[PDB]
Amino acid sequence: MVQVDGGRFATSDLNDLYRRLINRNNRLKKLLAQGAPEIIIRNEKRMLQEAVDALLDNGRRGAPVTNPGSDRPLRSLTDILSGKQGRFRQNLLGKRVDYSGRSVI
Amino acid sequence: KKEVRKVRIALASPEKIRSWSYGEVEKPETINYRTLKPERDGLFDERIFGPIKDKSIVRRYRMGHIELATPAAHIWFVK
Amino acid sequence: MRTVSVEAIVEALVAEGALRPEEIADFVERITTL
Amino acid sequence: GREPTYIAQEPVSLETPIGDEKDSFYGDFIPDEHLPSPVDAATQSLLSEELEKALSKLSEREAMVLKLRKGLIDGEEVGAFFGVTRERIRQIENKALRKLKYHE
Amino acid sequence: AEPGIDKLFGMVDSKYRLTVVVAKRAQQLLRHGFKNTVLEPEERPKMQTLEGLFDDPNAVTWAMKELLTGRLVFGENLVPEDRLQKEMERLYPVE
Amino acid sequence: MEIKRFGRIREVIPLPPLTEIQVESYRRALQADVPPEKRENVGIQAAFRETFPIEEEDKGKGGLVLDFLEYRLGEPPFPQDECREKDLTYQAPLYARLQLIHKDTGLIKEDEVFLGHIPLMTEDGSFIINGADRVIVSQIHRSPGVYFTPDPARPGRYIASIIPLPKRGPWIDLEVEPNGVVSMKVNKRKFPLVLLLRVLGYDQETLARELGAYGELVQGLMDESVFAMRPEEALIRLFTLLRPGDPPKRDKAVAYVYGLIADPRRYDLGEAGRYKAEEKLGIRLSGRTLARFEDGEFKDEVFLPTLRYLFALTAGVPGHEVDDIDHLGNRRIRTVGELMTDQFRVGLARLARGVRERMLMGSEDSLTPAKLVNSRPLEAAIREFFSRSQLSQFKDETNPLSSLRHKRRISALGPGGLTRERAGFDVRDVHRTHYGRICPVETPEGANIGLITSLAAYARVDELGFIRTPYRRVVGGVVTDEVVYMTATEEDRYTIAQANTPLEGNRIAAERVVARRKGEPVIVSPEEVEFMDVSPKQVFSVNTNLIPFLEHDDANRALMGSNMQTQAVPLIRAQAPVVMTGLEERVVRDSLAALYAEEDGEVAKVDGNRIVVRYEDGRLVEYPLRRFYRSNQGTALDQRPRVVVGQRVRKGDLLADGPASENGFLALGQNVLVAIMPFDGYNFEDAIVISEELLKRDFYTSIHIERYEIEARDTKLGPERITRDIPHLSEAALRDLDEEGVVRIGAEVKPGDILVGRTSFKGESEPTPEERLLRSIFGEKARDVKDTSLRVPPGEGGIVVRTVRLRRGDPGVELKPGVREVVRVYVAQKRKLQVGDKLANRHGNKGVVAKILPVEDMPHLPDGTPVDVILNPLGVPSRMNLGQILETHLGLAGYFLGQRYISPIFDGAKEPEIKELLAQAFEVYFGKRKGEGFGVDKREVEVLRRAEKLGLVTPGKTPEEQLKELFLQGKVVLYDGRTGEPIEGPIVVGQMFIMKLYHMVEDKMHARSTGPYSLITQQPLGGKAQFGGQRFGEMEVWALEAYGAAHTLQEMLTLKSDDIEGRNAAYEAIIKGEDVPEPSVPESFRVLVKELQALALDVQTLDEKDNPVDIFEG
Repeated sequence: MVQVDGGRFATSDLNDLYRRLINRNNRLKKLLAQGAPEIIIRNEKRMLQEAVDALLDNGRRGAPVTNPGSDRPLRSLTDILSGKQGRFRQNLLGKRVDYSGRSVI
Repeated sequence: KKEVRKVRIALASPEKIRSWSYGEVEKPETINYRTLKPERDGLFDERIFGPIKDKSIVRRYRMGHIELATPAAHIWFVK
Repeated sequence: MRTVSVEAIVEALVAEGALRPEEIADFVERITTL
Repeated sequence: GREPTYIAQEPVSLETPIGDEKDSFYGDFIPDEHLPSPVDAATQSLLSEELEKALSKLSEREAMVLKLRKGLIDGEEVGAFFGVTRERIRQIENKALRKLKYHE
Repeated sequence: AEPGIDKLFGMVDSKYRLTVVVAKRAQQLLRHGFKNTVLEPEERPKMQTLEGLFDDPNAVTWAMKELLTGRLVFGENLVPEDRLQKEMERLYPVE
Repeated sequence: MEIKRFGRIREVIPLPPLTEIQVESYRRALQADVPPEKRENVGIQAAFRETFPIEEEDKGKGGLVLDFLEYRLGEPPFPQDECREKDLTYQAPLYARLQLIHKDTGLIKEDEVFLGHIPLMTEDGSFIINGADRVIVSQIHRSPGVYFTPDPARPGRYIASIIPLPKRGPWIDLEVEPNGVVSMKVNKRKFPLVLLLRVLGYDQETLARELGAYGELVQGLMDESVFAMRPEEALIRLFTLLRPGDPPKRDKAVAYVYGLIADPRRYDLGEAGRYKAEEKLGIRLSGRTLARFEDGEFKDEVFLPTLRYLFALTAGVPGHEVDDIDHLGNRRIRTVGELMTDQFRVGLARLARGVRERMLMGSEDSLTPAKLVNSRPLEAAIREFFSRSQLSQFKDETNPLSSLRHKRRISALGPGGLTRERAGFDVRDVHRTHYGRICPVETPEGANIGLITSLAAYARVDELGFIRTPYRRVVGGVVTDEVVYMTATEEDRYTIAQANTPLEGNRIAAERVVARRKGEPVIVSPEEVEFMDVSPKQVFSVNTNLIPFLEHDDANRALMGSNMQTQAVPLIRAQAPVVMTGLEERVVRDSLAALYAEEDGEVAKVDGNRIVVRYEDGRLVEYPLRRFYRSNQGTALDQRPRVVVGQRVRKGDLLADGPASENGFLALGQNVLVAIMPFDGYNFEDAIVISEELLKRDFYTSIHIERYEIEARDTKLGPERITRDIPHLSEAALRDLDEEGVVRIGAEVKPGDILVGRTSFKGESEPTPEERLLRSIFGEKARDVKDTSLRVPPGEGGIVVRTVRLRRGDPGVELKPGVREVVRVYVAQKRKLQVGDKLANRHGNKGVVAKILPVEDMPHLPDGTPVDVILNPLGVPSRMNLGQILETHLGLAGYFLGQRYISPIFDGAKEPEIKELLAQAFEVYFGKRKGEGFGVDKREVEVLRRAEKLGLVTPGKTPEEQLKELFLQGKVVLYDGRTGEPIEGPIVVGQMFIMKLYHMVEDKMHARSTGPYSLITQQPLGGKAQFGGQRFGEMEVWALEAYGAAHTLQEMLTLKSDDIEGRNAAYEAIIKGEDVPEPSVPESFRVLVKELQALALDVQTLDEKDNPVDIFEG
């Protein structure tokens, strides 16, 4: 998480997926202490599995979005280990290189 | 000092998952706008992960853990 | 926390040869606000 | 039809295909400003302790009116006053800082 | 090409083994000073703008001179690795 | 310079104004200059009438009748340069006349509602959009008609196709399946077509007798006579086939649309879609679809002849009608006006979708304006098109020819999704119909072959999107001075003869004539000849038509000549070709590069800034010059006055040259004295060798201007300020900044100097709790401010030539939110030719300058004249382009005759003509040297010795007669300049037209040691005074793997940019004098563990024996 044009930030989507789960898990805790009407506790547990499935792997159940403007799947722990660059492929695929140059020949 | 000839992937017991971690992420608190500094026990804690201050390497290598109240499935093994 | 400045990142993007200063400009312009 | 004259904005994610809807992610073009981030801890450590020094060496009814107005929650001076005229608070406020700034 | 490469390829069972020998010799020929050498009496590599390669321009080239004479020994498990490093530093100064 | 032109083919009619495809189309699309009273409506006014009867009738309360009267534009907001300084669009406001009726008394008409701005076209044919000039390409697609395809899957019969577009129409297919059911495929449905004919009123007793008499196959029609005994009951019967659960009683519902109103229409009543089925089948078509509104029961104008012509084809010969897809009478070109109107109507029905919902929430009568009209749907729909469509793109204005070629492109990759990058094979090939209509040369190399191709010189687009080439009629055997532009299909009806056909005024001469019927090459007699070409120029594009001896050039290296003239950079000492084609004064006319007198008159004033002339009619006009304007890709486009005060002029005469114009002629390069011979490995493969005399004479110098820009944005931290007192700057670093912080005009700026000084407050915020008190304690505004100026990047700049301040109190500028001011600085460079730059002739001879010899040591003639350029003859035989060889010979004669030549493209210079001009030349190259007192050189005779041994001179003659024999063959005795010894054989030299391409070596060279590194990926990037790295790709990894470069490869992947600990140790140890250690552990390996570890995967690392190994360094 970074601080961009003085007052603007940039966020890895994992961080909002991790916050979502801290949300759901903490509300589940407080809903057990403050009385457990079942169908309520069950909604919250459903929400908890849904937010674990979220930060682990999106697009397997319909994707969770950031706001009503960038309706584009948040990048999950599964996205980072596959796909266009990922972790496995990008090392094989080739990186930029410090001591290098071009010119015409 | 010793060489790395083999790598193995296994399933990690939650007792393991607690071992690799240094402390639990408590609150859904990233950082506040007033002070660009880690909030109370949040995703970017320094006690848990390491100092953002000078290197930045111990911080990209120390993990935290979340303590679920009800278990949830690793969707990989479901879908 | 951690700091950054967009003006130098944009010039780097323009040098990197991704698209023309037109597309990068539209990008920084959507970056600015809505 | 106009957009006129006279701490709130919404985050853009880190990974977004820039350019001709290509393979780049937006974190890829961010270089950095510095690693250590000095004058933070060593400054506030001086900053805070040398505050309370002069802050207590004049009257607490003087120095704390602004210590906590400009520093604790909000701001104001239409109600800065714990019960005096809006004119004497401006009086004692300014006069407080002045003997606080330089002592004759 | 490079002086007497054909002779160096013949010295080794493996093309690539020459490389490692050259490299590892170059490393010590820099690390434990430069006086590690076996050939430094008379005519050993030279340069221009003066004649000045008798101290320290190109260590890898040196190693290829040195290996071009029977003065050096190369092989799989010659001496225990650890007393190798202890005896090199211990015998030669410059640190 | 006298000009002699070669060959006489009386090219009866001139070139069409080459920009008309853009100008005249966008004129048709916007009937702006003519009153709304005027009858014709196509384009903008038709886009209204299509949507504009707006009928919400009765779903609870109705009476919405809002309908069209007038529209007008009138006034653009700002001038054009204005629109370019300030990043503005060059628009006009579109606001139309409106009246909305009620179910009750009255009708509240409001006059104007400026529902959106609409951009305008300049007189040269380009758009200004975001402050940048911009060009709308054309498009090609299948023209909307009735087509008949041979059955792809089933070998032996055919399938029909009725194709409407805009895609708002339904595609339909008429595959006559096996067993005889006349099937019919709509939207993947299929069923006997008879179900539809009976919805049209066709009873089955007339269907067989009067349509299907000649074919017995009509018995495949009447099979289901059980369903086709009932007329309107078959409409409900057909309604069954769509199944969302419709109400079967709604009668005209679905057949309203593929009846009249919105689905298969073509632009207008007349010839918009009617020509495309009237010619292929039936006789007429009607209103623009298969409609009845006045009676309720439906008439078809189409289905009967469509199936009737699927009979006439499946059996016998009416003609043998079949339809070819790629024929240019059955594919259609979409100009700029249509494209905008297409998008304008989609933007007009996004408004109609809104006026409907504002009819429900409306109050009773208070509606007239913006309660129905907002610009949002139209304004955004036009803005999307010009600014981010696939067919809008920066004006390729490297030189005049570059932009003219660009406005006259034709693309196949339409933004609607016409053709995509995957398919190529038959799509890209040249078809017979491209003859006279599309250049077989202009297409670019690589991926976009055949897809993007420019239209022919004489070709033009008629009232519908068809390309139409001219031909001239011949009456029996008598050729006329009367020309007919013909459709591609209409072309095929006739015998067309070839333009190189002998004449006697009006008669054919040879009984044995070359002529084309439809596509085939046919040899014919004078009587059969029905038409003839106008000129050989009508076959190729404008660029391909500037190559002088194209006739002698392979088609393959001919497109390389054509495409490179685009890349010609304007040279300060610019020059017209020594041997032209003829179009080089017509190109600088039609592109508005230059400035020509409007009438006859006299010149009154000539600055370098402006020209002033006094015409006959009494006018005294002031023409201001474009002084040093930057182009879109860096080249310098200025005008230069070429007349004097008191000089009379004629109408059309030239007053000022454009950027690449020499005295009215297209000047893309320069005429150098070239010797074509090898040299000491310096002109290897396609390299070039240069005489330093060029740089002295400053011929290959070209000005270039870059543009640097900064904003003084407004920030949380406090406002940024364009000022001179930057904190941590030496006084020497500020010597050239004015008191405001802007670099002064006329100062040489080197990479790293300051252009405009900017200072911003220290980041991380305004810390209210404590600092807010300090602000009152300590002299307020005594905060801290850092340096965030603008500096010449790596690469370079030049000398500052112009600045632009757009300051607050904004006097006509649209500064972005939070933008306080903006400041620009223009820097310029006289860029001489340098080793590495790229050069090429018109014939397609790529080449980089590889060596700049001093004049002393390079080949020269007997008189001490050296040659200027040394081309390797090994570039000629593979690349079949002998045209450059003729340009050299003819250029050799023109150099001692002091004259230039025009060899028309295929009516060119023949060898005898060239020879006798060379014979004329040599009596000057050498006739004079006899008189000055000098005979033949002992070296000249040593070469004539070997010459006759090589068979180039006939022995026994005198040296003079031999040298003339040897001259006529283009070759001369040449002496190596560094030994003075003769070249041992003769060598051809002469004048060749060579030019300097956009690929110089300033954009090109980069060198990176160390520098910035990205954040999520740690590989590096360029910035303050550092370049980026080069990408070491996967194939480059296979390379090092194919050697033993294990350490070299790991460096590429570890210490170069990716592994932080590794590279830091790597550079610190280089400053030490140490060797670089590899890891440690690698960054990729530790990250892939913990990043896998983020998912609950236990990944361990193991020893040789299975044992735990901690890879995180304690």
